[PDB]
Amino acid sequence: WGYGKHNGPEHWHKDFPIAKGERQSPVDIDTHTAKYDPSLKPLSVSYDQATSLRILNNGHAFNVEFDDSQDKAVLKGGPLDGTYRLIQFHFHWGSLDGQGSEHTVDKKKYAAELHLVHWNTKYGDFGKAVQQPDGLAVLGIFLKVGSAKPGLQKVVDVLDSIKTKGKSADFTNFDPRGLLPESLDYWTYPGSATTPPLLECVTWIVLKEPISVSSEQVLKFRKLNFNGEGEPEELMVDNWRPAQPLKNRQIKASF
Ligand SMILES: [Hg+2]
Ligand SMILES: [Hg+2]
Ligand SMILES: [Zn+2]
Repeated sequence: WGYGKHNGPEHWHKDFPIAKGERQSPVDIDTHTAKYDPSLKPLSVSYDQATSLRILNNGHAFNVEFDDSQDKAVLKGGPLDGTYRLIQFHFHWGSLDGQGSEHTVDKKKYAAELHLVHWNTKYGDFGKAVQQPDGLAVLGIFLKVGSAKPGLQKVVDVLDSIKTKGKSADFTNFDPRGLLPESLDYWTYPGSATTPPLLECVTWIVLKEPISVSSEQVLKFRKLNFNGEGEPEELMVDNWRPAQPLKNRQIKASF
């Protein structure tokens, strides 16, 4: 599986039949049909004690890993019940500025989309979390091309070090608070992981407010390889899944 013409999203069903499941993600967020739910509590993001460990190219994106052996970096509140721990974050991007995000708003596509992945602690480990309908919580933030994002530069600069598939680099003392928008207003719906095994375990939390990044920062993302070192070069671009049928589900808004 990949994002090419021969192994792209359109082929994934063959290997993972859940691909045409009931609660697949990403989806289009129709701002007029979303339901304002007054019963939604404000999100609670506690990342002051986060411990970053490393970054690695997994061949489909780059992951920034965190120490999730304790309640160091947690998400709670909003539509959630219990504490969810930060395990990693990654992005999806395009080949051009006009495409890149997974989720869309009124059919609008963003340059990229950041995913902060968290697992429900009542389940003890990530691996067991992905066996539950409420096992994960992903915070999705959109990136638009404008001003440079100070807080993202630490990541941009290291990309040179993890150019091909399978490379990793120590990546400590990275503060994820630098990537969050000013406002925490959001839409939420039940879905799935957006990459194989596409398991339907996620409560999606998509922030209304985008963060801006500069042209040069996104340009660096586009310099990554899908391929392993010493192999034909294939630029890591358009590593996004197209929107999936909502299928009855209701998207709720906290505003
Ligand atoms: Hg999953
Ligand atoms: Hg699940
Ligand atoms: Zn993702």
